Amino acid sequence: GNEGVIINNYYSNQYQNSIDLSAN
Amino acid sequence: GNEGVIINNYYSNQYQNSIDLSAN
Amino acid sequence: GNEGVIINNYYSNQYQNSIDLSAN
Amino acid sequence: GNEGVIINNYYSNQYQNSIDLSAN
Amino acid sequence: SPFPVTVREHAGTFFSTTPDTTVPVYGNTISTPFDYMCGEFTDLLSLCKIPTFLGNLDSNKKRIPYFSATNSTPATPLVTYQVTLSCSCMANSMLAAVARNFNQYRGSLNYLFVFTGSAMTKGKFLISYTPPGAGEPKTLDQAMQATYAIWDLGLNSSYNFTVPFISPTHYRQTSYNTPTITSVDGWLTVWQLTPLTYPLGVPNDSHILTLVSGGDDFTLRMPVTFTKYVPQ
Amino acid sequence: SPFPVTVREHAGTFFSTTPDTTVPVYGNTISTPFDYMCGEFTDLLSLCKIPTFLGNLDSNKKRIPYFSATNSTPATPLVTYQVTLSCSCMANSMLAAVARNFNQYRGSLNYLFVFTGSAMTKGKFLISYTPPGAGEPKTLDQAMQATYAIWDLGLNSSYNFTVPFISPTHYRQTSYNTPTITSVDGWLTVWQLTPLTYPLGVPNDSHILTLVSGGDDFTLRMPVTFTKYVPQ
Amino acid sequence: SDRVSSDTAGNTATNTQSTVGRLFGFGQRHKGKHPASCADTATDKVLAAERYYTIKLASWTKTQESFDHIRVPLPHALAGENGGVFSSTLRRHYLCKCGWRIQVQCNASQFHAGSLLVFMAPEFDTSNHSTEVEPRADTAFKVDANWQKHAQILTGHAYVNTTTKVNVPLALNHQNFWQWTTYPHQILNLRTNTTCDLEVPYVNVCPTSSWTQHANWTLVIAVLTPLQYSQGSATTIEITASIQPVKPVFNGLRHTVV
Amino acid sequence: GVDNAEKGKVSDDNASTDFVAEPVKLPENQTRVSFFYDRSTLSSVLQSTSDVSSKFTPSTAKNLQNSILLTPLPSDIVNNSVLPEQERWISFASPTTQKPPYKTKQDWNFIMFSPFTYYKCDLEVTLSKNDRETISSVVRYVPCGAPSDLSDQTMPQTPSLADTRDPHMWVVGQGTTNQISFVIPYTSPLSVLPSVWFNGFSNFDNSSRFGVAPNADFGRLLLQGQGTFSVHYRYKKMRVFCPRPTVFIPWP
Amino acid sequence: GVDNAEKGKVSDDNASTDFVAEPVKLPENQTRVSFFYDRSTLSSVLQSTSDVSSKFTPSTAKNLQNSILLTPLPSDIVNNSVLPEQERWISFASPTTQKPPYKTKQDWNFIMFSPFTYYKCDLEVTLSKNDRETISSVVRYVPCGAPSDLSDQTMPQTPSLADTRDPHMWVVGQGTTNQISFVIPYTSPLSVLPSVWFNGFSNFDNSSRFGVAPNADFGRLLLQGQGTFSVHYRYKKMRVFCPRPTVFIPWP
Amino acid sequence: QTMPQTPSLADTRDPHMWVVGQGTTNQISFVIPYTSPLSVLPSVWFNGFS
Repeated sequence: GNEGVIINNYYSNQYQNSIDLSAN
Repeated sequence: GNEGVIINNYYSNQYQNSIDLSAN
Repeated sequence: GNEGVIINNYYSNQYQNSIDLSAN
Repeated sequence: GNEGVIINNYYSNQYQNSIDLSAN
Repeated sequence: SPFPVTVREHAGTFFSTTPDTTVPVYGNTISTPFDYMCGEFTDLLSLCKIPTFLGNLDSNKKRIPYFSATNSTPATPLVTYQVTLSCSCMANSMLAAVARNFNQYRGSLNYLFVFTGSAMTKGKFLISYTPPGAGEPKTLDQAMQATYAIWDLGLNSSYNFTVPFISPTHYRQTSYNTPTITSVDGWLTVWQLTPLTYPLGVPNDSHILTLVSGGDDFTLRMPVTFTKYVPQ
Repeated sequence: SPFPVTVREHAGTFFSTTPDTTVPVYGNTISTPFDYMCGEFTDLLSLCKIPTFLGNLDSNKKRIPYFSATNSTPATPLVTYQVTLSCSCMANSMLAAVARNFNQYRGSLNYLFVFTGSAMTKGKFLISYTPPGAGEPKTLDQAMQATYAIWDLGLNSSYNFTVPFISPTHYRQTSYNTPTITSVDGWLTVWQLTPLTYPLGVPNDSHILTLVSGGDDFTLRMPVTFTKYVPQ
Repeated sequence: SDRVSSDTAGNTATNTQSTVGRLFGFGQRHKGKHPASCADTATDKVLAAERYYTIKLASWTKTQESFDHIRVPLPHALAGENGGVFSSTLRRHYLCKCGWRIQVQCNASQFHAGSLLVFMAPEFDTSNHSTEVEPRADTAFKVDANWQKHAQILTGHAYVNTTTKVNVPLALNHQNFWQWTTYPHQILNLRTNTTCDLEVPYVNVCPTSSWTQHANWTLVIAVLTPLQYSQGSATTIEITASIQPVKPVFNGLRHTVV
Repeated sequence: GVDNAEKGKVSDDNASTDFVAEPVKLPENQTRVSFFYDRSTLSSVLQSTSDVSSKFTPSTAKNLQNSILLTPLPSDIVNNSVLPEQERWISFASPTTQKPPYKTKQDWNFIMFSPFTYYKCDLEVTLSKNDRETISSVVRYVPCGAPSDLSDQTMPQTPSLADTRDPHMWVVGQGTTNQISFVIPYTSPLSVLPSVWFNGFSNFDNSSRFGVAPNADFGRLLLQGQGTFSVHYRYKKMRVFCPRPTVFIPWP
Repeated sequence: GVDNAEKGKVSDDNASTDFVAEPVKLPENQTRVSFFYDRSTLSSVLQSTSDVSSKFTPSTAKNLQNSILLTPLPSDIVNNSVLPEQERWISFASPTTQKPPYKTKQDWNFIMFSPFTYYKCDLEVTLSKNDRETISSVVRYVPCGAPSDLSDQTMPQTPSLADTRDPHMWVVGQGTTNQISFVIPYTSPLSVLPSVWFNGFSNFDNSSRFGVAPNADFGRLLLQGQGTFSVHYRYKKMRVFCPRPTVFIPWP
Repeated sequence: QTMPQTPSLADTRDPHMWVVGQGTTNQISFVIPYTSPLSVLPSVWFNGFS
């Protein structure tokens, strides 16, 4: 919430955000 | 490692990085 | 030589460079 | 004359230039 | 996300000739209609091609648009024009006025002569264009050694003479500080081949109007500002 | 809407070698035609391959483009050149002049010798290239232990000798402060195998012109500026 | 025998029996195309001007050292009376454009030693360097009458007095002769050849030349190895040259010069 | 060859007409009217000694006002007008020297070279501060013939010039580059503007200054804030009509 | 192996010709003329003590003028010329030291390494202020051989250099980065420029300085505003013709 | 210096950078390629002479 830019993020998703991973 | 931009590099690859070449 | 940008020049070629023309 | 940018003008043509119109 | 930028070393510079536009502050405005208009022209070259007057010197050193000829054949040219869009004789022609705002020219020059003597007056002139390298032609023998045309008076009043573009370089300078091989290109001289001849009751002096303009393949390039002066 | 930007930490920096262009302030201009031209070349390597003269020392320590040989076989080399594009003997060759503007080289070097003695003069030279590691060759026995070619005088006047590129590294430095295993690569020495031999009425000293240039597979890289000097 | 070569040009012919081939500078020939900078149709294909003009150049003695040389400004070397119809046509034209095909001759014997460098160079300084006087129309384009020494051209020669010379380290008319071999050339080695054959196209800062102001090409003969011979051998060794303007073009006809 | 100039038009020849020659033309388009006039040329200068947060009041100081009339033709205070008007002639600023500067404002390059009777275009204006002291200025652009509204502030300590819906610009701070630029459309009620002379009057009792057309301009620029600012004009999509003589130049 | 240098050309060999060896070439293109010269090198310096809003007047101060001639070859005031002209030789600035700086302006890297007789290219110019005081300057670029127009101001308190249609640049303010850069096309009437010597005269009576070609430059740069500015040249689309000797270097 | 009042370091074709002014952010950054004649560089010790 609170992101409203139409062009994709300049930094890749792996870098812009922490990587969510399931341990199971 | 450590490059996470989705749009391609502004400078061509030959210029941005040294050119890797095999002598054999 | 010495131009290594992948996106095209912002100024048109006629303006960015002198226009080469043959007199024959 | 004297416009040599290859990417289209950021402001629309109606706004960047006066609108030419014929009265007949 | 915000885009990373590299601010170039020329930040804030105002380029008077950048080929780009700026911010429109009163857009969506209609330019008052003018479709009824006539006389529009789109190329300044059009002007260069209109023959306008050369300023010849009076016997009192006053400028006039013509030269005199009479019943004799002088051993010297009636008029001499150096081919330079800088020549003082053409300083006020439209050709020179336009050329003063450009750096270089190329192509033909048209020198138009209009005979204004009486209908009963006859005669022949030899209009010569001498390329440089051996100086100005000193005699008719020399002037005829270069590019020339013989103008015979008669029913048709004028003669359209072309100074061919003969140059070591593709373009030539329109002005200069000191003459160089790229800014001065020879001389156009008009000689009296046969004397102006006529019957009694006809004034001895005939006036020939002189005009210049760019020819068919004449062009100018590189918009510039000429040395400013105070009008007077 | 306006685009958000992240001004990098190097804002306003002027990069002399950025691979990008700047703002054109006089565009739409034709570059004066030159299609009639000849002699154009596009690679500086072309220059490196043209054999130019080496500066040998006179008996009066004056520089000359050749060395002397006569009717005897010295136990020492007639000339010795250290293989470095930095060698003072080749300081004024086109090869060295170009190499001074590059950081590294790779490939063959061609040492050209031209016999200028009389047609009646005969003889044989042993041109040797000794790689480093064991010092300069002190005798013919040692010089022959390395890369060499025997040059026999006769109908053909010159001998094109190649110093093979033998190096621990793929590229070698063109200059240096102190010699290193990456900037100095051995010696080229020419010995008299058999004495120059000739009949009576022939001057005892023969002159052999000496030139150098890059070989077929010679290359340079990394544009740089050489240590400045005051011409004299 | 493969070294016997004949070359015809108009009503002239050169012959040699020790040629090492003809070197084409820049691998180009002047084709005789009219300059696109002139509207007047050029005068060309004048057979009486497309020939070899042969002139004596100098005497080679034991006193000449490596790099001492002789310059032949072109087209000026042939703009005099001995340039025949090439000259008489040239003098009456504002512009001229042409290439050069040249053969320099010099024979010794199998008992003489020495060698010369024969080359053509564009924009090669032909002014006199034995004075601090500004070069003038009648001194700048003349064939050298004496061998020129070499030391004073390495860093150029300023037309300034001897004391000012001290603060002038480099002049734009400099000529690093150690690299003169980068110009289209050939070597005349006495043991090998008595002739050198060269040909160069037309090069200039512009389409055609206002020759009266510019000697764009210069034929240069420099010694590489000094002349040597023993007592009894011929002592008079001379150098000659056959110069042919290749398909010259003339534009801007006018009255003659001087 | 022969011709007859009395026709009012003679042919444009090249060397091939009378001689053995060829046409020698090369393409070139830098002579196009649009291209030629599409570049910025100095055309005016402005000066203000009032701060941003104050009431704008017309002033003159050594021939420089704090507002200008947007027209390439000479303009200046005429017969004590409140704001500058289009002039009919140029005068030296100095009463003695008889050398420029002139007291009148104009695009010298346009006056000296305007070989046409009427012109049509949009105007790109550039305003630059003459020194490097941080800029702090407000500019009001008033369309051709619109009310100048030289009124009082309606609120304390505010720039009166910004108290409008008219297009205005406000530049200030250490991050700015001491200049302003923008483009305005042609706003005159006239279809095309007279480039040199207007052979008539502007009102019905023919009492105006003969030679000046009614509303022949691109509007006005009023400025407040400290400093002297130079102005440039750049003619966008320029179109000209009816060829006419250029300014005379003294014989060499 | 054997050959004959008198031919004027001998083969380019590698180790395999005479010995049991292999070619050892690796691709490389940094030796291309275009690439080599396509980088900025210091080539001139400029100095002005006049403000932006004043009349530009040619001046010299300790060998630095307030205008330059755009050419890699040495240039300087020659025999009291009004503006700098191309020189034929380089001189020390000092009358005693016999060590540089030189009083003449040039691209040392070009002079020291120009193994060709003629060259052709566009010119990228960079102008940088030598200190950090906020810049406030106006530069006028005049095409090769065009009028310098060193006239008076036509309007009070305006930079005379900006009073032109010639390309000019104006940089000022706290937001700027004290430099200017731009690229100009080749404008000389000559097809190609002489890189070292020009064996001739420039006018018809052969009275000019022998060795200097007519209009062999890229135009001029005139500057006003306070400061000392260094200049760089970068040769775009560079093309060279006819190989020739490089400057001689003293024997080690 | 070859010319008066110029930065001698800029008197070269070698890559150089010039930053100055009130609009700059007091730093410089750039990337250079590996230029050593050696194939790989020793990270700690080099058991030999040069």
